[PDB]
Amino acid sequence: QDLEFTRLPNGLVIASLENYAPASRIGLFIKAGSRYENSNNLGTSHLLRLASSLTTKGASSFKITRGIEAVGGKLSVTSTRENMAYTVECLRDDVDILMEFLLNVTTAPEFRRWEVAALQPQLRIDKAVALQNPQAHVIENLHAAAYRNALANSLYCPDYRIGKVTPVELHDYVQNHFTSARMALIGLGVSHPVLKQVAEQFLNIRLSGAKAKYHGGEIREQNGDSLVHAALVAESAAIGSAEANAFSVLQHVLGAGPHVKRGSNATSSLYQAVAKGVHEPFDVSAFNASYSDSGLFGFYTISQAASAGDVIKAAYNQVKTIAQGNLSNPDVQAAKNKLKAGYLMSVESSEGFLDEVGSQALAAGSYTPPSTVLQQIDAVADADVINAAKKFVSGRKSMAASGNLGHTPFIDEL
Amino acid sequence: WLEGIRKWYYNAAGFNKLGLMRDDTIHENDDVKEAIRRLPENLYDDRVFRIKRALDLSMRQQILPKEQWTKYEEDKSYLEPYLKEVIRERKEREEWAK
Amino acid sequence: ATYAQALQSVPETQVSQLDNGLRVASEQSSQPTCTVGVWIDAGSRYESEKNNGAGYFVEHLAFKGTKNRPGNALEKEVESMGAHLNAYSTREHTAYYIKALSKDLPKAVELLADIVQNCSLEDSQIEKERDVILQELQENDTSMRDVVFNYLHATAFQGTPLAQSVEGPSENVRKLSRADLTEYLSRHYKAPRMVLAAAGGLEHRQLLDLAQKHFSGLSGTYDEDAVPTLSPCRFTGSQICHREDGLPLAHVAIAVEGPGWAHPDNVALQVANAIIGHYDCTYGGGAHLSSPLASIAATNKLCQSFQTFNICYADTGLLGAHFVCDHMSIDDMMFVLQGQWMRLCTSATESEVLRGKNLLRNALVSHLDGTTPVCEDIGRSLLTYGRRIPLAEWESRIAEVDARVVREVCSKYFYDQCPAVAGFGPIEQLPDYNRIRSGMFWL
Amino acid sequence: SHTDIKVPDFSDYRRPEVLDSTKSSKESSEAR
Amino acid sequence: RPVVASVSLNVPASVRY
Repeated sequence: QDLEFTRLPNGLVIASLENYAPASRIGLFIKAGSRYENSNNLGTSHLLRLASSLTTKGASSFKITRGIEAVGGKLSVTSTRENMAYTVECLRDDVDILMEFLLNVTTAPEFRRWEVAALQPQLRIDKAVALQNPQAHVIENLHAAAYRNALANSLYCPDYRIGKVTPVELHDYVQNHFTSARMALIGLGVSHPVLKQVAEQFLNIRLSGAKAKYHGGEIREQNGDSLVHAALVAESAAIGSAEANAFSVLQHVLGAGPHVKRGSNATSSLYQAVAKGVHEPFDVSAFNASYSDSGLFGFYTISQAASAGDVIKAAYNQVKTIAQGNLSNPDVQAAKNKLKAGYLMSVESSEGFLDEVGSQALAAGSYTPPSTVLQQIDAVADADVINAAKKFVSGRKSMAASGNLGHTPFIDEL
Repeated sequence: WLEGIRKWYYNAAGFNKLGLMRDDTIHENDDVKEAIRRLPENLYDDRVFRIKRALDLSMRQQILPKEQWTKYEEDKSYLEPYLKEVIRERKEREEWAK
Repeated sequence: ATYAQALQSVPETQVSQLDNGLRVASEQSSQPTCTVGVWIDAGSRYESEKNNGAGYFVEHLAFKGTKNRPGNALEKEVESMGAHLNAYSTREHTAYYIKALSKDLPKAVELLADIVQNCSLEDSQIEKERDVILQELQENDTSMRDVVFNYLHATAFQGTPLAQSVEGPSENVRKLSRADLTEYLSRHYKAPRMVLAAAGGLEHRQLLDLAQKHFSGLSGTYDEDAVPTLSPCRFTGSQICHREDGLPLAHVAIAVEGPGWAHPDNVALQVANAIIGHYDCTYGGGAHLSSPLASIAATNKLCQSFQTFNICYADTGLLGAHFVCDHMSIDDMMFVLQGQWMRLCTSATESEVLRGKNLLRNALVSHLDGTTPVCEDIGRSLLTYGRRIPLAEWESRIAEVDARVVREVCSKYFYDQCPAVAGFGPIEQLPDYNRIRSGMFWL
Repeated sequence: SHTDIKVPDFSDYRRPEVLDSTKSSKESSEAR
Repeated sequence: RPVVASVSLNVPASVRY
């Protein structure tokens, strides 16, 4: 079976792929990430990410949470600095119910006064579980340091903002960003006319965002942890540009993450380069982030306190060698075999598949099948792979780090 | 004719002679405590002060002058939207259980 | 289309055998990716106290040297190929496997012979891992959840090999020899008690030739009295507690004897756990949830997280739960938990059954969204149940389940039984074993 | 560590019906 | 790594990378 793909006058994409699978599935990818939050309404998407299960017009916060659990589905909300998915699942015998629950979330949220009040202090837990995993305030400060206006808005909400969010400060948001011109009622395990029915009957309804003006800057977090974390990046390019596909392969050239469980990561140029001289624990890998307007590229650090400089000055020097022409072709064609795999393996699962069918539909307007991508990986140039790192090295630098920072250098000391 | 009687009963109950309204005097239960929790500040404190003086005057057995009394046309039903909202959820919570 | 039509349209798995004993199976599907592995019958339950921790220690050296691909060469032929490689042990089973593309498959299966059979186990590496192991026992002290189950399995199955850990005590790991590995290796890796499986982009006869090519030389037999069978692992009702008031939270678990793999009422019990379910401090349902154990813990904020389970071993299993809560709220949770089991053994509302039935369906299915979950279920099925089970068979078994069965099952395995209890943290409020059992039976 | 832990043997204290670790419970439990 | 948020009604809230 093949993938339908359409478009209404309202600009509302649809998709459908009746794989004759038992487990239906739906996604509604939307552009409402943290970037469209201005200075006043910070952290609102964090709240709105929890605002599922709340009251609607078509049903209550109670009926939703029980009707779903009866049929046995889900209601998950993946969200990014760009996008805001309202994914679900179910058995295909009972889609017509769960669809009705969904659009009442988006098309008719009441966002009553008091249900919010119970829902705010949940954030102090949500925000807290993440930062047990220390990456997600290292990585946030990059966007906070590097970019300025939109993409610097963390997914998560600042502390002081909690206790103070307004419901009007959602209605204004929803009526300005859940708009049929920039949505995508994706489907799966389900037929196409069914979705074409519902969208025209409920989603047949009617702001913008500024661009990520890169700056170049550094933020520091002396927070007593026993280890160090650090990231060092430079201006990448957005997706769709073939300049992207040079980075995304340059990722695996340089540091990919472990492909072998408990492996020495031999083929990684960077991790191998650290392994000489260093004789203590560490780990390190590439960081590629490619948003619609812009992106970032660099690497991410894990080391002890004293050995931050002695590790970062392996990465920076190494990538210079990758920019000074010192490179081979089989590394690339080996690296492509990784990139050509992770794309396919990511879309192995229906969910990871579903993450890609619509993420294209919002920035782009057409579904690129896997084959057409693998050509774009084959048509890559070893003068783009280089540049690439030339853009990184010559480019302005943004940086952040967390842990003990008594021996961690700035940019300029590199 | 009816409506000439509601306006009269509301004058005989006494609770216009104490600066109060109708929703003020309701028996408090779980169904109602929900609503009084759900009210906004501007109206909630306005509930408090209506009570807080009626008590002090049911202490003395005094009342307000005839001018400051409450008027039937002004007997605002400020609580009914917030209440019937609840019992909707209650019967949704019960019949869904059966 | 519909549901029952769907499971019929699913690929019916295929099976094969080899003269040595190595079962083989697979499942064709249109995924360009694939994944292949070797899901076997070997772990700590077979270890004795002298070779304890072996089944884990091997797992680090297999990918760290062979005879025909020593050093980082094996690690290089995957990365260069662009696949992932993975392994994991257990207390009974074990598994190595690959995630790779379809066309590059004939190279993958070649390696596992070079790994399973031809692991060289060089001593310079044996000493390094012997330090790495003593670095992760330090870590799993912090993986507080896994400490509990290691205590739980250690009590209810006391005296048996099954109370053993996976990585083994720190003592034996500083005493284990090449010969113990060689002797351990040379007994359990045998074709009749092994499996190969894969699915995604392949055909079953792209594969059968390849094990006929590579694995045909495997030792398909043994010295007549060398390959033991199982002991029935008994069950104890006993409590264990690692009182530690200094820590933030207290991880706790309780469970009873499980029936086993083969016993069909597991399809009943998975429903009952689904009726109870799970919660951890993030679900936006709160009070409006359905499982009473959740809405209470959201309402009263008694706990932070808890989950049920159902572990199943050869002729027994483990049924119970794990929960995490502040010290001032343990006793309150346990009353509620016990209240539900007695409620289910006695008064299981039919309307509440169809939930768990409809919950379970969206586990096994959604679990099988990919290839790697499939290839676990295959390689695990061919050593537990025997035949893999087509999912339209589970469904028929479930639709037999009504409220009459549950009241019989839970009576058999919960009511008045001799549970096993575990504790690790500020458990100043944790009630005595007697109080737990007295709270086991309503009235 | 938490693996070096071990449970002692109460076989000086148990019932006779259960001393044989190789056997199972559930056949004398109903009697116990 | 390009971290992404995820919460739910029944899936444990998480941090993809």
